[PDB]
Parts: sequence; C-alpha cells; structure tokens
Amino acid sequence: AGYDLSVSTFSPDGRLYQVEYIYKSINNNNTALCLECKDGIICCCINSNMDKNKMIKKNSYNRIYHVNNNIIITYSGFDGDARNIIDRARSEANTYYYNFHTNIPLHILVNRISLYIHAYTLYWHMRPFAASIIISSFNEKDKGDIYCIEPNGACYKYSGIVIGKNKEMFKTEIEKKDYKDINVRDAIEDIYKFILTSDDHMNKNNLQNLVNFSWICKESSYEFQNIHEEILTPALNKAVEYIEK
Amino acid sequence: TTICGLVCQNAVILGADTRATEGPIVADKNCSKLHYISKNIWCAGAGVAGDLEHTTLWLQHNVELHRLNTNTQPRVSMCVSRLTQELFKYQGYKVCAIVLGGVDVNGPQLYGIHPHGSSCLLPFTALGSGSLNAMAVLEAKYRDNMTIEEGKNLVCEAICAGIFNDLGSGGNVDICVITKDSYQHIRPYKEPTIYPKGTTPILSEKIEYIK
Amino acid sequence: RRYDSRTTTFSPEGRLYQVEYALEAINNASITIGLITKDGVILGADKVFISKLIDKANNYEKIYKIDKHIFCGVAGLNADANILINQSRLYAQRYLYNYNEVQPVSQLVVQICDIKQSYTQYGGLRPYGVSFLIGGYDTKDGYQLYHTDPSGNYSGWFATAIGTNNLTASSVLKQEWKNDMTLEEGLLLALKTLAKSTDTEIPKSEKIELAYLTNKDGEVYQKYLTEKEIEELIKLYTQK
Amino acid sequence: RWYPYIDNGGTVIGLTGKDYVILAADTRLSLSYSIYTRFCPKISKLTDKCIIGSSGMQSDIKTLHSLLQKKIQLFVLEHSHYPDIHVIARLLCVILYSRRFFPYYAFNILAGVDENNKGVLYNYDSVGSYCEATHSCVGSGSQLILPILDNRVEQKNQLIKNTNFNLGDDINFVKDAITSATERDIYTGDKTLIYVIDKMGINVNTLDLKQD
Amino acid sequence: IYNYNGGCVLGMSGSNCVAIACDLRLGANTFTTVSTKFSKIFKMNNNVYVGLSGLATDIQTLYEILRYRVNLYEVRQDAEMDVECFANMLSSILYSNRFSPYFVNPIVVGFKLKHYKVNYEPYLTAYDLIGAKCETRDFVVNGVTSEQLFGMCESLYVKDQDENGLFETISQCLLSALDRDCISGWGAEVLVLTPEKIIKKKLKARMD
Amino acid sequence: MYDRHLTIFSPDGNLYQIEYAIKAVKNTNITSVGVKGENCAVIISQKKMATQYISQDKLLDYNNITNIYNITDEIGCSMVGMPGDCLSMVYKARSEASEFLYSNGYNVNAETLCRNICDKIQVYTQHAYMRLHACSGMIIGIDENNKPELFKFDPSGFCAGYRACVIGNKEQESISVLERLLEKRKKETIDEDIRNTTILAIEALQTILAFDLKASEIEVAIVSTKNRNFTQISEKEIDNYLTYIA
Amino acid sequence: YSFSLTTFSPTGKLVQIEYALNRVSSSSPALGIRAKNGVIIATEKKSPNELIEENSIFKIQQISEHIGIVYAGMPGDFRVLLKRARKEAIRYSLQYGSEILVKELVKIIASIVQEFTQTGGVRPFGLSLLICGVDVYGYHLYQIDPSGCYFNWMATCVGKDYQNNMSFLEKRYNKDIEIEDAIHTAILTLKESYEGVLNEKNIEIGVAYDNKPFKILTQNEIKDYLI
Amino acid sequence: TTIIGIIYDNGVMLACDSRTRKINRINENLYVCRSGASAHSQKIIEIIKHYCVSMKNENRKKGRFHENLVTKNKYFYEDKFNDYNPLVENVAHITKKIIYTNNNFLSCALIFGGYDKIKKQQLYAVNLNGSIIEKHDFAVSGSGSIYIQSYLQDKYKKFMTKKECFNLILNCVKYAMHNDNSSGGLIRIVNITKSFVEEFTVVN
Amino acid sequence: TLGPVVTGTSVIAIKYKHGIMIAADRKASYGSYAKFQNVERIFKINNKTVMGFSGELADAQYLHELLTRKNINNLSEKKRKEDMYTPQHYHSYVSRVFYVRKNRIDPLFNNIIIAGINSQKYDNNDDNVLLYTNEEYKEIHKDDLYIGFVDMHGTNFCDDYITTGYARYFALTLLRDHYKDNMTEEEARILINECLRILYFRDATSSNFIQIVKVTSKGVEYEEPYILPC
Repeated sequence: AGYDLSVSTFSPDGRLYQVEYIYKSINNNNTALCLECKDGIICCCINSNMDKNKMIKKNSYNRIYHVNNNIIITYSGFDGDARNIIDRARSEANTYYYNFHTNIPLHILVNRISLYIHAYTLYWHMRPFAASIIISSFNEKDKGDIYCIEPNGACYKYSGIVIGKNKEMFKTEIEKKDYKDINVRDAIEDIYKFILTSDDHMNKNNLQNLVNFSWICKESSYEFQNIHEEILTPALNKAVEYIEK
Repeated sequence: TTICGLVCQNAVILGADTRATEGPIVADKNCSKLHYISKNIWCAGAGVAGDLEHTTLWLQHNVELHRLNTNTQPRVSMCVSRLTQELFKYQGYKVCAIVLGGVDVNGPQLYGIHPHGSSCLLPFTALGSGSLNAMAVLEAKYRDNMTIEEGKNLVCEAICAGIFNDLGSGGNVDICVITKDSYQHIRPYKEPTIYPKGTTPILSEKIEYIK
Repeated sequence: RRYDSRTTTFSPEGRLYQVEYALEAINNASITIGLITKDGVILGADKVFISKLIDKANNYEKIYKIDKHIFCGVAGLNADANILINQSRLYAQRYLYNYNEVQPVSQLVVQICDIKQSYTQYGGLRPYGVSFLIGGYDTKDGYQLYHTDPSGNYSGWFATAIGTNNLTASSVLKQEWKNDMTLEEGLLLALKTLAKSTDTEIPKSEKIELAYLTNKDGEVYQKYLTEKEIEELIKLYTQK
Repeated sequence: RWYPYIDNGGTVIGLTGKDYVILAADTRLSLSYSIYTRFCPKISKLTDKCIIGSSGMQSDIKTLHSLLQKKIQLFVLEHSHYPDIHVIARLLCVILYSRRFFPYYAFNILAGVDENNKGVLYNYDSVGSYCEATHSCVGSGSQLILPILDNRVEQKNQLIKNTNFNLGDDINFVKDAITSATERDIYTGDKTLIYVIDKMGINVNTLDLKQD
Repeated sequence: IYNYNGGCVLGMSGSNCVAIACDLRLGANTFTTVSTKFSKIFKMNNNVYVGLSGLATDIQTLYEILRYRVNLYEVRQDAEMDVECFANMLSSILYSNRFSPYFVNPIVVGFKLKHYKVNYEPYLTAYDLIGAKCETRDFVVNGVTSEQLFGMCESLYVKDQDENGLFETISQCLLSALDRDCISGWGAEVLVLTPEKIIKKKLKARMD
Repeated sequence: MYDRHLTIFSPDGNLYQIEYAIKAVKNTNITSVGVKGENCAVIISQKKMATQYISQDKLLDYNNITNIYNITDEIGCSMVGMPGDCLSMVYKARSEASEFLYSNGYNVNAETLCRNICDKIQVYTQHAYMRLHACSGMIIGIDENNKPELFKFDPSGFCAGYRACVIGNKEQESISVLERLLEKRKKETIDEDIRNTTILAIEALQTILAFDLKASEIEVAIVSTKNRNFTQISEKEIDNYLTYIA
Repeated sequence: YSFSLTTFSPTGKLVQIEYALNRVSSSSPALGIRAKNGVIIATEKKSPNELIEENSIFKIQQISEHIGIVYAGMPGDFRVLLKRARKEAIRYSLQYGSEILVKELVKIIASIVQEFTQTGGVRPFGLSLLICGVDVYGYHLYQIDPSGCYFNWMATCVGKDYQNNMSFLEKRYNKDIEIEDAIHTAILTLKESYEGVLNEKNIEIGVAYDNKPFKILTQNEIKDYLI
Repeated sequence: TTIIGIIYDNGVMLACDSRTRKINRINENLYVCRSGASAHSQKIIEIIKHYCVSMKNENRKKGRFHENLVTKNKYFYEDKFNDYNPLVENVAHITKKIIYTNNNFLSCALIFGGYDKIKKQQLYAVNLNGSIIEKHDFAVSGSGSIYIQSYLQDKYKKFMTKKECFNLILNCVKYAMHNDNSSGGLIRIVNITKSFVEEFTVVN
Repeated sequence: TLGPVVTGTSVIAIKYKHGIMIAADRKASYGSYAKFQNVERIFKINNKTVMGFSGELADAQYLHELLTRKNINNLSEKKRKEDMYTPQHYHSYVSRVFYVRKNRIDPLFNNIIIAGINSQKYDNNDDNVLLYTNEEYKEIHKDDLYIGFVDMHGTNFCDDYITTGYARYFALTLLRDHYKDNMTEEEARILINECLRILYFRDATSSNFIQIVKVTSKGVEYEEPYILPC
C-alpha cells in the first residue's frame, strides 16, 4: 500500500519490500554453486536460461571472475550490477595493495563489498543492486573460506553454498555427503550429476557449452584457474553414463 | 619576557615577568603573561603577542566546550594535541612558544610547545629572552618532590634572576599555583609638574552636551 | 518527485496558489496601522493577548527598527518577520558601508521585496507569509510609508491599515485623515482607528503599542511609547 | 630548480617544386654532447599527401605529432574527408598556441601537396606563428643551410639567373645541402631520410652521412 | 610603510574624565603634506572612541568595518555597546587578517559603566597591527611618534587629575612630541570626554 | 497521504517511521543482555542467524556468526537489527572512536561515543532522503575513574545509561527479571565479582529465553579493571559456568 | 531533490508546525518562574524503573556559566539544539569576550528553528525550548516554539495540561516573589499536574542565584525542599 | 641524535640517546625510532598511530578461535598468536607512502622494529623521501651513528644472544655519544621478542 | 621529488639469442656514504617484462608499484594469452607518465629501462600465470625482443642495447665497439662482465656485487648474485 515503491520507506510490519523483490528476482536468475574440498575449492555456474540462444560461442559466457589471481568471485543476478561490484572489489584491492604492499585479507574485502552494496539501499534516488555474490579462497594453511553477500548487505561464511534457480535441490544434494574429505579432482562428477538432476533444462549436449567451472586448489598452486577440457570431458562423460543407466 | 614552569608535590607552578617591549622601548610595565585556560590548566608564552592571545582564547573556549559536551575534567594531553595540530597546520609561521601546566586525573604535568608544532613534557622549563638565566638557576637549584613554599621561592629565584640579568624582561613577577582542586593567581607577588590653566594656546572650541 | 509540493508553479489563472494562502494567513494576524503627519510617521499596532504573565516591560512584538531613520511593523508570522528584519538590517548597514551614507527607504524596500520575489520564483521553497509597513525619513524624499506583501509587491501610502479588519481601519483613515496634521493629532487618530478596528469603544493601555519617527533638530529619532505614555494618550482621547 | 627543456638537436630541410615537395631530415638523437641513438626519425606521416617534420625536445615533438594525428583521424571519422594542408596548418597553429605559456620546444615544418597539385610548405615557430614559403629549414642547421637555399631558389644578387629546375636537380641539391650541414655541424646526424611528395603518393629514401 | 602618511594619536585618563588627541596631517611619499584636516579619531559610540594611525586607506576601511559591526550589534541588542566588547571585537577583527593585515595600529578610549546609580571608569588600550591588546590604565600612545609621546607622558603624567589639568597635560605632551617629528604634526585636535559633556578643541600647533 | 512514508510528523505528532524501524529491530528476535557490577561489565548474546529471507543451512560456519563486536580495545559493543545496518553502525562507531583519539589524544569514552551515534541517528531522523538504520545496540566500557559504564541506544537516537538492560523481544517482561536478579545481588574480591556478574548475566539470559542456552549457541564478553580489554570468554568456560548454574 | 516539505495550506496554518506543537503538548511538562533575585526552571521525569539512572539522562543543561535550559519534546532534537546553542555561545564569547546575552542567544536559536521550518527536505523540530538566564540587564526567561517564535515570560509552563498548569501558576504568583517561594510554587505546580506521588528522582530543578553560577539542584537538596 | 637497531636471534633491539624519548610505541609489538625534524616526526608518528589503530580494529576476525642503573619494565602481549596485530610491513609501507606524498617538506628518517607471526622479527629503514629498505642485520640513523658504523660492522654476528646484543648496542650508543657532539643523555633501549616487550634505560 | 638523495649507479640491458640479459650492481649510495650494499634494482612487471633503474630510490619504488598494479589489473580482465600487455605497452605507459610529470614540473629523478619480449608465439607461460611461487631455450628473432629507454624529460627510444648512468660512456663504448648479433649466453655474460668491471674501476658509486637477470622463453630468471672476478 505504497510501502513498496521506495527502498527508503519502512513497512507497517517493519520490512523493506523493495529488497524482497530483489531477492525474488535473484532467485529466478541462473544458478551458481561453490564448495570446498581437501585440495581446494570448486565454483560452478549454470547458465540454463541461455539454452534458447543457439548463436553464442561455446563457453564464452563466463560468470566466474578472480581478484589477486587467488580469490574467486562469482555472482547470480544482473550482469551490469555484478560487473560494477567486481570493479569495486578490484579497486578496493588496488587501494589496499598501494597502502600496505600486501594482498587484502578476504574477510576485510567481503566486509567492504557488503558495505558498498548496503550503501545503495537507504536512499530513494539510487537503485539497489540486484545481485547475490560469492567470494571464496583457499590456502594450504588456513584451508578454504567461502562468504556470501546478498542485496540486503549481509555477509555469512559457509562450507558450501548455492544461489539462484533450484537452489534448494542443489543444496539438498550438496549436504548429501561430506565434501571436506573429497578431493577437488573427483568432485566434478558429483557436481555434474547434481546439475543434470536438479535442472530440468540441461541435457548431455548442454553440459559442455553452458556450465562454467573453476577451482582454486593445490594443482593450480592455490591460484585461480579455469578447468580445461581434458579434465572436464572425462568426468562429464562418466556422469552422463552413470545417469543413463 | 621570561616564562618559567615547575612541577611540585601534586601541584604545578608558573611564573612570569610583567614587561612588554615594542623594540628598544618598553610599552607596558605591568603586562600579564599568565593566561587562564581552565580551572586546572594554565599557559604562558613568548613570541608574537597577538598570536599568543588569540590562540590562548581559542584553546580556552574550545576546551570549555569540550568539557561541557563530555562532562569530564579537561586533560593536558588534549590541549597539547590541539596546539600541536594547530601550529603544524600553519607551518610554524605563527611564532608562539608556550609553557603549559596542568593537573589532570593523571597528576601534575608541564609541556613545552614550540612554534613549529613539536611538544615535549618536562619537569621544569623556561622560555623567552631571559630563558637561559632562569633555566640555569632552575637546574642549579631544582629538586624533585618539593614543597609549595619552596617551589614558589625557586620560581622567584628563576624569574627574579632573569629580570635582573636579561634586558628584554623586567617589571614585577606574576605567579600561579595549579592544584588538582582549586588554583591561585598572585599577580603582584614580589615587585622588586602641573601646568597653570590657560598655558596652552587654542584657536577653536565647541562644547556638545551628552543626552 | 512523488512528494513534490508544487510551490513555485503558476495556477490555472496565474496566481501560484501559495502567495494566496500566505496573504490569507496575513489577513488573520493582528491589525497594524500607519500614518504620515507634518511631524512624523506613526505605526501604531495591536498586541495579541496570549496570557496575563507576559513581561509588559519592553517586549515589543509588532514594531521594530531597521536603522536610526527606518522602522516598520509586522502583520504576519513572527519567525519570518524576525529573519526578514535581520536581512533588512544587514542590507541597510551594507549600503552604509558601501556608500558612506544612510540608505533611502525606497532602496531598502526594493531589496527586501526582491528577496521575497526570489523566494517566490526560484527553488521549491515556500514563500514568506509576512507583510510589513516600512516607514521612515530621508533627505531625498522626506517622510514616506510603504506596504509590502508575500508577492514582493510594494506601494506608497499616506495612511493605511493592514491585517485583520484592515477594511474598517482603512475606512476610518480615509474618512478622518488630513494632508497636514500634528504628531499629537496623528497619534489620536491612530488610537481611534485601533479602537474601532478592535471593536472596542475604549482601547486598553495594555492591548496596544505606539511609536513614531521624527526629524527633530536635524537628527532623526524614533520614540516607542511606554505604558504610562499610552495611558496619558488614552486619557486625552477619552477627554476629546 | 629543475629546467624542463633540453634541445635534442638535429636538422630538417624542406623545398618545393611546381607540383611536388621534398622534405629531408636527420636521424640522430643526442644529448648535451653525447648521442642516445643513431636512428630516431623526426618526420611523421600525417595523411597521404601531408607530412610534418620537427626539431627540438624529442618527447615534445613525438607527443605533438601523435596528438595531431589523433585530431586528423577524428576529423576524418566525423566528417568523411581528408583535411587539406591548409586545414592541418591552421589546426597545428591552434594546438601550438594552446600552450602559449608552456610552449612546446618544437620548431615545425609542414609539407604537402594541395588539392590542385601545388607543393606547399609551412614553417612555424615554437609558439604558433607560421608562414608559407617555398623553402625552409629548422633545427641546429637552420642558420647554416638557410643562406644556401636562399641563394639556390630565390637567386637574388645574381644577373644571369637560372630558373630551370626539375625533381632530380632538387633532390640532388637537398642531398648536397644536408651533407654540407653534416660536415659543418655537430648535431646534424649520420643517416638522413628524404621524403618526396608528388601527385602519385609519397616515397621515402635513405642516405648515409658521416659519423663523428 | 608607516612613514608614508605618518600620524600620531594619544589618550590619557583623569578623575571621572578622559582625553583623546590626534594630529591632523595627511601626506604622500612621506615628505609631502597633502591635507591638514585628516582626523585620526572617529567617534564610535556615545562613550567609546577609537583612534586610528597608519595608512589612510586602511584607516578608512577599518573605520567603516567597525561602524558596520557596531551598528549591527547595537540595533540587534537595542542597547549601547560596552568598551570591553568593542575592544575584544576590534582585536578579533585585526587578527582575522593576520596574513596580509591592515597596516594600522589603533587605540581605544572610553568609559566603562558600572551599574548598580552608575559609575564611570576610564578605559584605555593600544593595539599592534595584529591586535596585540594590552590594557594600560594610564597614558596610551600610538603612531610614528610613539617614542616621543612615551617620553613626554612619562615625564608629565600626574595620575588622576581634573579635566582642565588633563587637557593641559595632554595638549602639552602632544605638542612637544609632534615638534620633534618631521613626517607628523600639522595641527592637533583634543577631545575631553566626561559623563556630562564632551569638549572638542583644536590647538594652535606649529603648522609648519 | 504520505503522512508516514517519510520521517514527517503526521497528525497527532507521531513519526511512524521511528516505530516501524523499532519494530523491524524487534522482529529479528535476537536477545542481548548487558549487566554491570563493580569494576566489571558483562555483555551476552545468542550466536544465531537473524530472521530474514535466507535461513541457516547445514554448511554454515556457526562460529562465524556473532552479535557482539568491539569499537576499541577497551570499548565493546553489541548490535541487534538488520545485518547491513549493524555492520554500518559498527563501522561508524569505529570511525568515531578513531577520530576522537586522533583529535583529542586520549581514548574516547563510551558515553561520548553513544552520544555521537545518537546525534547521527538524529540527523537521519531529521531529513527525508535518509532511511532509518533499524539496529539497536549496547555499549560497555570503563571510564577514567576506574568504574564500569553501560549504555543503550535505539533507532530513535535515544541514548540512555543503564545498570541492567536487554535488547530484543520481550524487553518489557525482561525488565522484571533483571530487577529481581539485581535486587538479589544487592543483598567480594576483584575477581569473585567478575564471576558473580557473569553468572548473573547467564542466568538472566536463560530465564528470558527459557531454555538451555547451549554453550555453542551463546557468546559472552566482559570488561573489567583486571583486564580492561573487551575479551570474549571461550566456549569451555561458558559451559562450565552454565553447568554451575544448573 | 531539495523541496519544501512544509507548505502553506488553504488558510495557511502550516500544518506541520501544528503537528509539532501537538507532539510538544503530549510530552512531560516543564515550567519556569522569574523571581525577584533569581530564575527557576523545573521539570518532571517519569518515575524510572530500577534499571535507569537519573545521572545519565538530564533534562536540565547549562549553555553558559549563567544560562540554563529545559525542554519538552524529542530528546534527540533537544541534544542537537543544545550542542548548537553551546557553539553559538562559544563563538559569541570568542568575538566579544564575555558571557552571551540571553536575548541574543534566543534570537540565534529562533532563527535556526525558523530556517529548519523553511528549508526543503526537512521537518520541524518537535520540542519547545525554555531558556532562563542572568546578565547585566537583569534576569530573563524566554520560550522558543517549533514555529521559531520566542516569547518573553515572567512565569510559564509547557507540555501536558500546560493550560491548567499556567492557570494555577498565575493564581499564586507575584512580581516580588522570593527565590525560595518560587521554588516552592514550582514544586506545588508540578505536584498538582503530576496526578500521582512525587519524590526525589521524580523532579529536576535548576536555579540562577543572583550573581552566582547557574546551579542544578542535587537529589538531597530537592529531598530537603520537599518536606 | 643517534638511532640504532639490531636483529638478534628471537627478537630485536632498538636503542637511542636523549638530547634535543625518541622511541615511540606504535603498538604492543611495533616500535619506531625517529630522527631529524622534531615537528615533522611527531606529526607523522601521530598519523601512523591513527592508521595502525584503524587497521588493528579492521582486521579482527569474527568468531571464537584457538580453543649504572638498568631500570626495566616488562609488558606481555595481550594478543597471543598475533591474531589481529598489524603486520610490521604494512605499517612501514604506509609510513613510506605518507612520507613520499609530502617529501617536498617532510624530512625525517625512521627505523621500524617489531615482531610478526608471518615474518618473525623485522627491521625496516625509511630514509629521506619515500625510500624504504628492509635490513636483516642492523639499521643506523642520525648524526652520531656515522661514527660507530664501522665498529658495528666489525662486532656483529649472525646469531647473537640477548646479552651479546645488549652489550653491543649499549657500547655502540655510548661511543656515538662520546664522539658525536649533538647526542647525549641517558640511553633508552627496547627489546621486542616473540611474546613480550621489555623497555629499560641506562644512565651511564 | 625535490632532488636525489639515495641513488643507484647504472644498468646494462642487451638482447641476445634466447632473449634479453640485464645486469646491475646491488648498491644504493646515500651521497658519498654507501649505506646499503644489498638492494634489488631490477624489478619484474610480468613474464617477458622487466624494468631497469638508475636514479632516486623512492621514485623507482613508486613506479614499480604503479607498474605491478597495472599488470594485476591487466591479468584480472585477461581471457587469452594474447591479452597480456607487451613491453612496448609498458614503455609507452611510462613515457606518458614521465611526460605528464614533466609538464607538471615534478619529475622522477630516474632513467628507466623497460625490456622484454613482445611476441607470444614462442612459449605458453602466460596461458596460466602464477604471481606467487614459481627443457631447452628457444632462439628468438631480434625483432621479437624489445628494449626501451626513458629519460627524465620523457625522451624515449628503442635499440638493441641500452645503458644508463655512467654506463652510458664506458659500457656504451665497449658495446658499440664489440657488440655482435645472436651471441650465445656465455659471450653476452663475458661482455657484460667486462663493461661492469670497467665501471667498477672508474666509478665511485659502483660496486662488484652484481645482480643479473635473464628474460627468455622460460620467463624471468633471477640468477644468484655473484662478486665480479676482478
């Protein structure tokens, strides 16, 4: 009743509807998941909406970016807002390195990005960012860290997370077993099986041109690296063969 | 001008001369160097008189405002910070060397502030043209944990000698005693032909009564 | 944008609908009078009664002075009145600073009306709901009297009344005022008009305030009558 | 207490014919008394029928040539024709006068062929003033060679006179002048580039000079 | 810079009476007098006066600024300004331009009202070009003739005195001081201010 | 129309936005309790997710969740409300403390910090283009006189001192419990008082929430003259104290 | 984006100012009295539970060494106005080197309130200040309003049932009332308006004693006065 | 003015004279010695202390973790394991930046000593202008130190014990004071180790 | 900014088969004091790129910060190995920076050398970059190598060998007299050793503790410091 026309107005029940609408919009966009393993962490993104388009190059639409070559950052929402937030993260890292001659700790970067996102939800003229972001990292000593920031501006730490379409089914699959003891290389099979099962739009032919993959593990010397085809294809084929039976 | 400061048993003592000069001549024979900052903090400086007075008033009123807002006894460290920041902001072009004395929750303490903005806390010090003589006497006679009477006697010894030695300082001797509770300001502490009517000629006159 | 008030916007008939409401509010304030005589200018007014505990001494709520030769009276909101009085004093002293001479009244009224017009045209800020009666004296034109309003309109007058019941007071002024008059007769006429507009046969010494500006001995000065003086004045009026 | 001006030295020569222009330049970059490198061209191609040579601060001339090329490219993009030599000359004058109080340490010669097949040379100064001429020289060797070109072309103080001049003779004369400057000057250079602009495009040749 | 257009102002106190005197010279290029009417004393309030010495343009500008401020304060408060408030405001104004200041060294002279009846206490003070206020309670001098005025006042001051004696002393001191300065002099003006009245006079000074 | 869409008075003098922000703070249903004794002050809260669109998942590091921060080594804080609002408020408090230290040369006092934060909240309430930060909080510290001090602030910018206070739902029913416990206390070594205050806070939170308060589900911190730093007690000692209460 | 949220309505009346006045009319009452040799500002704070400390919340402040103030309305607005009043007094002292006159400070605060009523994007202050003081021109007691218009009073009351309190105060008041008698009358008026039982920690009082610093009476003094 | 710093095994030592307290405590495990202009040094010290407090507060994690006379004072580190204490490198580099951006006026030489978990004990030298160099053996600054340079070079060892470094630094400062005419007063020394910091003064 | 205080001596960079070789002494003199005798004066921007140094230390460090963060930004938005900036790119960038600073009259008291490989057809190192942590050499055509000079006043150029500082007189003479084309690593090292020995004998600011770096198909290699045989 007029309490949802601005992000700066509180509802009679004490609730910002303009942010719940952003949450609903995000929940309908492509789905992205990320989890941690012994060797490292794997981030996967599923661009199921673009299956209608038959003119996009194979694996050209990538939703996984990196900062400092050792921190994976991904999103699930509007492309423009996500790009803006990635550039802000890069700028924050640049200022940190200029000031202290050292890479920004992850738990500070997540806080800064959360503040930046939240700063856009308390004015009437600005439009709040419609995107949910995941930032993760891994090192041999401190093991993997995963954080998830959301439009409201809340950052929480996870041992595995999924956002977007069918997030509930994917999460149910992830907590099926403990992945803190599985290796990064053999987790790809389970990821592929989950994306095949939960999503009802992708099939055998869609798995090699719509899903983006990356990890930060010991094989990559704990630095960001997109998974190459020679590794992905065997696991994809094995997963589809297992499903078919 | 001679300014001296000393820290005595749970107290502070400041002393000064009462002579100001406009070159090789003396303008005022009973000037007042000691300035009231708060009920437990005082200052006394040398340099440009206008800069000294303006900065002292500014600091006093800002300290009073801060005390009212915070409802806490003023502290010498805050004043030191204020002077240092202000002077450093002006590149030292506002030449005013100050001795600041106070008794805050941390006990009595004396600071010396220099024109360029640097500060240093000391148990006793002196500034001005006669600073050398007064500080010589202080260092010769000064001791720790003195009595108020002994402190005042030494404060004279210093300022009084500076008066008798340096040409740029003279007149009476002002002194102030600062305690955690209450203070004292002894201004004159020590202090060491008519023409017939119509003589002058005039060529005009006009009387206007005031309403 | 959704909450905009539409302040500086012409009405379907070209009135802005805000100066109208401001003037309507003006019509509800206490009444103020203004006369010009052969000995000075008078700005007798009527005091609004709030309670019996207000300090009678001094406490002038209607008439103020902007300079030794200019003084006016208010018939609107008191806050806007005060800030406009401050602006008028600033303007008069700035003119004196620039030209080393006292400002003619026309210049000051022009400036204040210009600021009112600026507030009426630019931005989305509401207009000032105050109307003055600036009166004074200067060598160029002698005794003068004007009358402003929220629109920034001003006009000269020889005798006027503004505020509530301004119609009856103006009728009395037109019926009785003369081209030349002694200061005493001017004060008597102002008191009569104040009494008639108030619908009271005899004014109460505690309900009115009077003042006048005169160029006696080549030095213009203002006098604000105090309770005893107005008491003697009303005694004289009752006698006549 | 730092002076932001150093003369890198060098020489640029320009001559005009009925329907062609020749612009020669050294290829030496140097400091007060030592040489940075033996090859640093000073002639930058602006259009298909217009080139510019400069002498002075190497950084300044490089930046000026790049900026002028950008302006010309933008003009072509937004107007759909190549600017004429007169337009380029006026634009260069405006650019140079823009920095009237921090002027470029660059003396410029602008050579080209008008739309009517006329060789045009414009000689500038460090602050913006320019004037058309039939022959010019800039750099260290300016004072040295300018009298030679004056005698050859204008041919004053002479009674017999001889105005029969063709492309080959002009090229040979330019080579002789640059060789003389190299012999009698220290900042001149060691290898020179000769650009020839004619109705049918432009060409570039290279000549070897002394190395001292 | 002060030699250009030199000047001299003096002020002395007595018993329920004050006096302020000044020279009346306006010159150019130091050694050329242009006018003999430029008065260095400006009445600022019914019982407050300020004597300005130094560059004439700075004197006029400072006088105008002070008049503006004083008139504003008086109108706003609906009462006369106090000497202490005037002195403090003058010091603040002078310090406001510590860098690129007003090349004027003024003095303030007047009455301090002790309300209770009312009492009149003489009030005097002199300033530097930055506002180095210093109360003196006694003779106060300012201008290129500072040294001569100091000497004369030291030799002649008689503590509290009748207004006649005060006028004689101040006039003699000023006349003696001015006769020893070449760039200052050319007439003198003396105002004797008392609660009842003010007497302004011009002395028969050495107009040469 | 729009009488309550902005921080505008509306009829009968009611800024409804203030009440809606306070109710949003209440809806988070996170309880925090602060209690001061002598030379010691204890602040306790629950280690749980707030109430919003997102729900807690199995793969969530429960140690990371916390409702207590610290503005400075000596000055501690506890916020409750919208997560982003809480983060912004703690960052503003940190900034104010740092600027106060820079501009005054000595560490700020929790009272002044609460007053300044209340001033910012007042500025937010005054203007229209600023949304209200729905995050209430408590601050605890020790003053120059070596005594504890505990203060509370709400979205209305009304900072007030306390000797025992609660943020969250059922505050009205919890004031009685706090009063009863404090009265029982009124009827000791420098460290025994610390233990007494800690057990009092834990018991108060247990009574208000009315269940076990698993040691892994609560977080407690204390400032005292013995330490003077806002150090939060570890899980083992919290469990030991809870067992003692039983 | 900066437009006036307060606008004239048909017949004017500045509705927002009326709502601010309504807010003021519902807050805790506070009154003041001008006596022969002093001024008093008193107010009532609602009986606090055992968890509040009256030492942390203060409805009586002091702007200068001679000027006291009390309010009735929004605490945050009161705090900000108090800070700005202190700043204004400090700058006046810096310029003229003396204690700021009561009338001048009242003028500055009224101008600030008026500007806040006028400017765009803001809403009027929701309190009603009350300033008492002493200066060379005797004693003074002024009242500010949300509209920004000040009144010069001899004895006044603000807040809930302010009309009844004003009538009662007028019933028993004199121009030559002693300071102690004024304190007693203030206590009686507050007790009558309270509609309950009063005691220490339930009332607050401040007094300007002749040429003495403005003083906020402590708990024991008011307790003794209550008997 | 003489400033000397020596890295011995498991710790670091910093020593200074007293003529015009030149060692300032930026943090419980981070000290800095200043030489040159006094006002510039003091202002920069205050600024960097502000920055250090800011970073120390910022990098604090969320949840629970880790479940003559020789008058001397000892201070035990409050933050065991250096969970949030700022790295010495960050402090040194921010100071370097601050000096660089104002090198046209700022003229002061600083020596940073401290202990970190990442890189253990460290010693940095920030020279005139924005120049920062990490010294593994020792650092020297001020007019006096020039007289002892060679001496230090001769008597330094790779892995010295606490008493050896004590004596070496004390003798170095004493010789600097003896030769240099602008250095004097009692010697102040600070020892920063892995789990505490102890500051003492010698009046010889 | 206002004048050199702590300065480097000189650097020598020459291109040879298998890549480029750049040498510099490890010393920073504080006037005539020689305070620091172990300083890294040859930095690395990325694989196939390194930056020289002869001048004030603070400005060199600031420029190193700028260049390394530009490389970080380049990597952040990199998708193909052809996206990596070439030595020409960084050389032009530093030239622009120097020109702007000159126009502002606040130069960097440095003489920079930017040297690397501007071709990506020889190795696959840049397809998977590793900033933290770290076969046979491939002959490189001299056209694929790049060495660029940058002066205080912004003057810049490219050549087959570059030297700065006092090396511009001794080492430059030796190179011009003896430098050959496609010389093996041993010959290049011998020539560099002769040049640096000559500098050590007739240069007060020089020293014999030498750092030598090689940019080749295997990337950037920091050889262990060694003392000149003398």
